Amino acid sequence: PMDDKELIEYFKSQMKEDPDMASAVAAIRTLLEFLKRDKGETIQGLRANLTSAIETLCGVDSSVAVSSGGELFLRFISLASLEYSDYSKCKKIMIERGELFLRRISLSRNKIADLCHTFIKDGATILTHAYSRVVLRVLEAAVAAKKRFSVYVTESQPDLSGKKMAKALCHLNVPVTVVLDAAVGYIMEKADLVIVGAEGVVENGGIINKIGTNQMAVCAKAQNKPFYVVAESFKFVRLFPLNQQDVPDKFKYKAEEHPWVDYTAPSLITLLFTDLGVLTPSAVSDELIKLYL
Amino acid sequence: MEFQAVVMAVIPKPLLPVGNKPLIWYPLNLLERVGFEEVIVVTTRDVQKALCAEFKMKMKPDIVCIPDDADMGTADSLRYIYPKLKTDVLVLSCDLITDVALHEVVDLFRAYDASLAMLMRKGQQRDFIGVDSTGKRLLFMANEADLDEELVIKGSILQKHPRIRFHTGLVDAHLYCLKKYIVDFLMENGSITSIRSELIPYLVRKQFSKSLDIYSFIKEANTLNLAPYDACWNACRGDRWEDLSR
Amino acid sequence: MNSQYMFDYPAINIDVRCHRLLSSVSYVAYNKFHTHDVSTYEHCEIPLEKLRLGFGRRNSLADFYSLGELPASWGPACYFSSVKPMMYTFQGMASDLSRFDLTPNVLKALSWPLGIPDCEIFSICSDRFVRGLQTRDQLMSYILRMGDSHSLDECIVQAHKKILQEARRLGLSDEHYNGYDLFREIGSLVCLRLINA
Amino acid sequence: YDLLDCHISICSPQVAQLFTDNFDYQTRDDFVRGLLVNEEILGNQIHMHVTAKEYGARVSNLHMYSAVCADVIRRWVYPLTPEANFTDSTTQSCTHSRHNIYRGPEVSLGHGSILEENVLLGSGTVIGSNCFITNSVIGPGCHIGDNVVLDQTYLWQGVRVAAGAQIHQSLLCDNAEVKERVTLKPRSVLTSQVVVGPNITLPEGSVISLHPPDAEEDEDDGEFS
Amino acid sequence: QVPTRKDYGSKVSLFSHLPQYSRQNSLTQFMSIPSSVIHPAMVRLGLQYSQGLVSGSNARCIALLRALQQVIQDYTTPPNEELSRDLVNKLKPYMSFLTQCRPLSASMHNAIKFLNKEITSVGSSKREEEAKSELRAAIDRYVQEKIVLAAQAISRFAYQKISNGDVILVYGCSSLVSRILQEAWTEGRRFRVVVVDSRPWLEGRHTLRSLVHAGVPASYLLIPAASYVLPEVSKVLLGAHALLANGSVMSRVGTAQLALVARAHNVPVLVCCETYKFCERVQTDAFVSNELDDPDDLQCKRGEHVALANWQNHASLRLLNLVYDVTPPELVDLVITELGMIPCSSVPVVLRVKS
Repeated sequence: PMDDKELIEYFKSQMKEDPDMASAVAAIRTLLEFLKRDKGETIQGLRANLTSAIETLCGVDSSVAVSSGGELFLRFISLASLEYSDYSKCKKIMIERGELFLRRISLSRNKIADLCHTFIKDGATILTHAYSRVVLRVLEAAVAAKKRFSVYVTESQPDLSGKKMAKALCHLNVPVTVVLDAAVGYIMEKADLVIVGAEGVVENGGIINKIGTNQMAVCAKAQNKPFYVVAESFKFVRLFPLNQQDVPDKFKYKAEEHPWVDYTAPSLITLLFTDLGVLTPSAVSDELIKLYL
Repeated sequence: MEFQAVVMAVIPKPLLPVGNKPLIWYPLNLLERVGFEEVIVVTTRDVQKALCAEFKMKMKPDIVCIPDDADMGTADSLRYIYPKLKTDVLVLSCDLITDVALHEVVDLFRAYDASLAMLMRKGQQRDFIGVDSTGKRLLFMANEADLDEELVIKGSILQKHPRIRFHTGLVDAHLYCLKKYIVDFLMENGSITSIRSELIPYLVRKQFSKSLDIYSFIKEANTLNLAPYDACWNACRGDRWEDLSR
Repeated sequence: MNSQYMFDYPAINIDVRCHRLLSSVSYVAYNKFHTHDVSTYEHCEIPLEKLRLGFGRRNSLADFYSLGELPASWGPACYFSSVKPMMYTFQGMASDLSRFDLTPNVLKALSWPLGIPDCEIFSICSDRFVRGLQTRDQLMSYILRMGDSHSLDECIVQAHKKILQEARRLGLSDEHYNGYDLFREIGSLVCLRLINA
Repeated sequence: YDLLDCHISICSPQVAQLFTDNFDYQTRDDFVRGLLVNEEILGNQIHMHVTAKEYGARVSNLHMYSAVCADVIRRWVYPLTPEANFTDSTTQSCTHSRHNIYRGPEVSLGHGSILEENVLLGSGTVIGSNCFITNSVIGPGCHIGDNVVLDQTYLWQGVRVAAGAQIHQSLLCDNAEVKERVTLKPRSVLTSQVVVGPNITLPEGSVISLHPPDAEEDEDDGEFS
Repeated sequence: QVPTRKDYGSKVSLFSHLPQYSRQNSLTQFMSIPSSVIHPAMVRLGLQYSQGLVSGSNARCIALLRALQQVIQDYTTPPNEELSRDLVNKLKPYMSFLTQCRPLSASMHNAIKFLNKEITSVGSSKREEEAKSELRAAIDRYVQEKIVLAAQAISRFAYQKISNGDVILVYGCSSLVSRILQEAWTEGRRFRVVVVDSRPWLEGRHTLRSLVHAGVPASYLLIPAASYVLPEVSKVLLGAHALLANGSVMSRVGTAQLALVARAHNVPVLVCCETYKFCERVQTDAFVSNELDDPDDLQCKRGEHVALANWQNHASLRLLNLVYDVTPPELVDLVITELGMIPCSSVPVVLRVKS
């Protein structure tokens, strides 16, 4: 069994060896590998060990996606334990189901890109917040379809990931522009639609994202511009922030008051683009309900 | 069945021409004008245990008369007739002529789930009846016979109900709606002899020790009757106007 | 909300005739989400009906239940324990006495905790006792008999309080008893008071 | 039984005539009882009036004092409110705020102190830091230390309270003084010019003054003896 | 046959399709004293509905289910007849009479539907006493798992939304809100509650007294002054008489007004409701479906005169007291059910998974 050093080292190595890998995917793979090497025979003990490893996996890379992946993994093992009832029989089936689950979630970026690239028109002006690989893949798919468009991206001041995405997008010969986080209200009137990533989809259909997303959502609503969000299926989490203060503090801080995360209400979101398809925000809760019945 | 009708009757008292009809006819007519397909009648037997013979000449649909012994009281009659009692009882008296809508009483028995409902006539020895502000629930019942010198009220009664309205001229019509467990308690205790004289005051006193409630309907503009000869003459005078619509 | 899922529910049967010699906890198949949070100790599931789920890796379980809380999972069976394990290196006498049966001063020595002499604790601490799935009922029945309450979490809290009280009564530097393994602590205490008298 | 006696009567000169006829009468209750029992001769009946939307009550003891003070602060005797200044004077002017907080001129509240509700502060009062005053009336010119707690207490003119005091449901008369770290249990009374020494917890019925016999405990610059 | 209750007074033109009765006039004036057409339990329940002795939605549903259990206990199947549909045919006039006494609520409608489905499901081979016992046990289990356990789950769920030192605004009287607040105070949370009331029922005094007896600090004011206290209010916790398939919340008259004013002040809105009050029907306003109470309840004595004393003498004067109103789904943030905390737009989803 892993001893809090093999687990963290495995997580960091998984992230480092594949820099194009989501944090939640790396966490799920680490949990599956931990389940492979257990050397114990009890479903209760396995659940306890997994849920205890969740905290030490969330100690580093405290993003919401890791917690969502851990909750999804716990629900997965509970679902398997319902069906079989012998830890010995259930172990192999959980291992194989985790293998298929990893293979399925590895294609989420491609599915989202294929489903979403049709919403970008010729001559459109996309507005993006920060660096996200899903939006990058969507724009790559749009370019592969011979569409021509412009892109504005904010600098994301706390860590200049906006410039990183601008570089990664100029690498594809896409005409892009970099704007300040305070220039969003100046730029919204030029853009035709807004595409942002998500670090987690909350129960009501809102999103949890980098600190500058709420301003862009509010400005787009004021200017009546569509606001599209791309997020993977494993980012669904049963949390309901009543407001900005209500989101748990373990997601705001640790990568005078510099939160790293804010919450966007579902009323400001037009459509969610997931590997499950194109959804209204109200759909998300439905899915997140069907999992827990 | 919701109610069982019991008529008290213990020339005799029940046979008394009032508008060419006997005294006992009016309560029976009142009962059978509002449902009451069947009625239990207790027959007096002090003069003779054969009054049911000429009772059976009445034109009412169903009559169940039973002879009695030489002497017996109202509660004693009730504990005699228990074996045929199955639900809430509606105890009446033969000497009662009135035109009140009976629902006005039984509604108080229905809506509030009362343990006792009674009827009284407004004015027109004494009995002191204290009711609440709404004039429906009665909180105090007394007579000067057992009232030594002064009317006495418990502090907690006024604590719960800080306004008590007192009446002295009220006339008891002896029309009672009673729960079954009241009869059962009467069965467990043979001390009580008369309903109006001992049972009802006991129930009123037991209101303020799952709990029991007692309600009274005080009618203000209608008819009432009693045993007295002057009351008999008044009933004879009023029946001519009363019997026109009945 | 995954914290409320259970696999087996402990039904509690308390005997008024003999709360110590009788009364038992029986585990039944319960594969559904519970109404309350769940704690896991030695593969045993405790419904946190009277207590609340806690987080962190602080030692001294006394500080978990001093706040009205209880950890999600702790003990030797947990790979990542939240009690900062310690050994209580005195169970050699417990292993030696495990082969001893019930048959003066030793009688009152074994009287604690139940008030009646018993050798069940040595069977608990015996080396040939794997803390598997088949032993949950027996360990939980021992815990339930020990305490005086209808709630299993309150039974755990009362058990640890009794252990701490006896440790301070005999003067064993109570810091060396954090409730990491209640049965190891109680076996050490019973054997030590047997040796003393 | 639901009638509160406001002790207000509309009388006739016949009332004074009856009082001087029966020279032994001493109270209004005596007059009412003697008149109601003597009804067969000199009828002289008494009537009554009931009010429902108006307020009236007389202060007879400390219980009535506290109840009426709470009612007055909570505007139950409108328009006779503290901010109305119905006795026009420069000293007794104040402003009304949320949760029935009445603040006079130059109150100078400290940092971190919280006024919960139903608090009246007199002119020239000084409040320390991290205080907690609730449901209390504080007279003008009072001086209050730091980290104090006042709950349903009344302080008259010149009251000085040291830091760390805990005062609940007690009355402090003119120029009373409380030393460091003193706790006053409910139903406590400190009369004028009374000091209480440090490190003492007065019981739940303490009444102390400078007059030995009438006071339950003779008071001085000390707490015990 | 049961006579038709007569409308009292003149109705508003926009509400001409709704009945409007008087509290003093009852149907039992034209009914036999020993109840024959309808069961005595049903006539008692109708009298205590019309007079207002049972008001709460949960209380009304519980009373109706107890009366139905009493009816089922005394039911005797006729010869050459089957219980499954004879019992439903017998129950239909009882429902009509109860609707005559006072219009049914959503909880009563759902209970009636559930009981009809249960009765229809009774097999023909079942023997009478076993069928009656099964129906009584089903009614008891429904009451338990749809009121008591649901309230416990909702109270547990709402404990996480209540923090220390926050202000909660409640409206009217509802057992669920009072239970949630009392349990939250018992667990250790410290907070204030603001009670908002409205004429003529003035039923906020019930929850005010409950909170005072529980020890929770409380404030009291009428609905028009609500816009004065919302600046200091942190959350608005409401109870719902029904959740509609479009997410709209049907409740007491001032609920949607309070939601709108709270939205104007940027205050989150939570609505607590049990999943058995969810309705498949939809309505976009309070006009198409509502209940008209006794207009004479609007009369109040201000000073020494009642301005609306002889209001029927004026030919062109009408009185209007609604009982319910509809809150649009965009004014509600949470719906707290025994299933958890859900968005206001997930009402049909629950309706899909409960059938």
